[PDB]
Parts: sequence; structure tokens; C-alpha cells
Amino acid sequence: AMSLNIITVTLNMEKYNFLGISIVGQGGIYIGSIMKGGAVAADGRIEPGDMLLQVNEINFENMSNDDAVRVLREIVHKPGPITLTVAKS
Ligand SMILES: O=C(O)c1cc(F)ccc1NS(=O)(=O)c1ccc2c(c1)CCCC2
Repeated sequence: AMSLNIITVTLNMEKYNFLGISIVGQGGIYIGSIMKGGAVAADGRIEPGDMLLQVNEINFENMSNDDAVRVLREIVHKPGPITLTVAKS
């Protein structure tokens, strides 16, 4: 049928320090902006306005903005791949 517009992206973080995103919201958490030099810009698929559902083992639905920033820092700080599931609608 018609797409649910849910995409899962796995980023190899071997060549990047950062995702290079800013997040907005807490009716969820959204990509506010994408920064040049990060893994997300290089991959090209995640856009501003995409809604974050899950990153690695953590669900981002009805999360506080503060909690989202803090747990993304720890997910990025830890070497290894990062899997993001986003809603594009
Ligand atoms: O790696 C990220 O882009 C990132 C994004 C967030 F929303 C939260 C944490 C992240 N990881 S991080 O190393 O702490 C960090 C904090 C701030 C910023 C970045 C990374 C990269 C873009 C400029 C602002």
C-alpha cells in the first residue's frame, strides 16, 4: 500500500566525530538542522523536519529535549555504528 514513510539509517562513524544535527521539540523530537562535517550530512538521507523515533536502543517518543540531547551525546561519544529510525511524514 501507500508508504508509512518510516526509514532506518545506519551510519558508520569510523570517519566522523559527530552526527552534526540539532534537535527541536519534546509532538516529538525533530531534526532542527544538519551541520556540514557530520555523518548525517555526508549520508544525505535525514532532513530537517524528520521526526526521531529511535536511535540505537532508545525510543525518542514523548522524550524531553534535555534527555534527547544528553542521550545522543552518549550514543555519539561511544564508538560503533549509529542506527536512526525517522518518520518522514
Ligand atoms: O553528534 C551530534 O550531532 C549531536 C547532536 C545532538 F543533538 C546531541 C549530541 C550530539 N553529539 S555531541 O558530540 O554531544 C555534539 C553536541 C553539539 C553539537 C554537535 C555535537 C555537532 C554539531 C554542533 C553542535
